[PDB]
Amino acid sequence: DVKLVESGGGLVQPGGSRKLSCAASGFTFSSFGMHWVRQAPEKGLEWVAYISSGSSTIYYADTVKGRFTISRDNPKNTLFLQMTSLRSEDTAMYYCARGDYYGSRGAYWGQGTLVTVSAAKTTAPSVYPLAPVCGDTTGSSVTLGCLVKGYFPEPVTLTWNSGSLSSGVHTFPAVLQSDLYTLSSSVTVTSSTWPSQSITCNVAHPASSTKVDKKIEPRG
Amino acid sequence: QIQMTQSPSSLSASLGERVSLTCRASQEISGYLSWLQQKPDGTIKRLIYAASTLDSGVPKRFSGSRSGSDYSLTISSLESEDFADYYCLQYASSPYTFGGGTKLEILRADAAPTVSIFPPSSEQLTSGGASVVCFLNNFYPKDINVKWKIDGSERQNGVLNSWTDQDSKDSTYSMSSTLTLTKDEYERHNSYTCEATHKTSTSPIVKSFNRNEC
Ligand SMILES: CP(=O)(O)Oc1ccc([N+](=O)[O-])cc1
Ligand SMILES: [Zn+2]
Repeated sequence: DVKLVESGGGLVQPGGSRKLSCAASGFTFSSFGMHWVRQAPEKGLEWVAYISSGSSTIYYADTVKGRFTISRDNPKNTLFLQMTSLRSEDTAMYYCARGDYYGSRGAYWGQGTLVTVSAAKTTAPSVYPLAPVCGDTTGSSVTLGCLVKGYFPEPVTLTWNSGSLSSGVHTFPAVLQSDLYTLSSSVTVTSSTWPSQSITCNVAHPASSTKVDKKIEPRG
Repeated sequence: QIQMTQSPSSLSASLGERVSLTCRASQEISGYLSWLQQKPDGTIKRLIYAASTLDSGVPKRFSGSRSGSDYSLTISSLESEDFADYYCLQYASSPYTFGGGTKLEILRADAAPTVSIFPPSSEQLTSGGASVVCFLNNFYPKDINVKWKIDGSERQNGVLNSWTDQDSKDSTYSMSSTLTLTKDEYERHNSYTCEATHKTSTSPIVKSFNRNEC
């Protein structure tokens, strides 16, 4: 079955440039015109470029005219978007989508890749175990939490017991304060479970090669 | 640009209830309207195209229609899978414009939060900082007020809130209040209250620890 796979996201300093790839499979690439659609952190979808099957009709969003270059290598089933003069606004999730709705029948979007254009820098996070000591929640229930603060950029992977514990957990979305992110995840287990068992926060900030684990031990 | 004014911008409805999102295009598109559906996991899937042709797979309870320059998607009898974000797409003229969005949330029956206050971790303290995280779980509606109170006083400078999306199973929201302070100031006060006000009850669901010996 059809499947597009974007890939070229990263942290890019303003003014810099990045070149994304969108691999396609399950369809005669060479017959359809592709598109690139972006979506800003918490906003809508926004069309960006469109290249006809032959690469002989290209269109561009007013917002990207001139800075971006769209292209494809038909024999390698890959679409591309070369970016230039990456502003802050350029920050978003870059999905690739097959087009030519005119007759085509099927319609297929990608997963999206993320490109964050900041001046910031990378910054590994600190993981603080949130041992109850007052995590009330009912008494018959004992909630624990985990604090991941001071990282950049997104995303990070938090998990309760290397995956194992995956029920009763509420991971809250990240928030940018100053020029850093903070995220936390709560998780609930029955009184008995903790501390008879060991629940652990495993955080991994990909973009900075950071992987950590926190034994949520009682005390404070 | 051909503006696609989409509405409403969000709406809650109970299951089985019908809904009609609408897109008004500012120019003739001759029905080159399409309706996309973005699921919370990010995933995008087309539902209707050619302004009324359902895609292969899309349940026959979805139906596009057009009258004038007003295009409408009607979901009759809303089931769970329908909880998502919809976008209208007009592919008639070059600068391709999308509608604004509709965030369709599930109308659940009321549910008060489950506040649980957590004092600073000993590892953070030695870092110099001190954060008093305070989770408020499984409530509904989303509307929830949280006041932080270091000792007698209510404080603001330092709060870092972050709500969750409507949960997949219980359809309830969840929050995270995080007051940060320098170890210094934290250890120069004694009580800390995370008091939340929610439509479920009338009396502030208070949760407060306090430092001192142990
Ligand atoms: C006639 P054509 O398929 O190119 O119209 C489309 C253009 C853009 C698009 N998009 O998702 O960005 C989808 C369809
Ligand atoms: Zn269904």
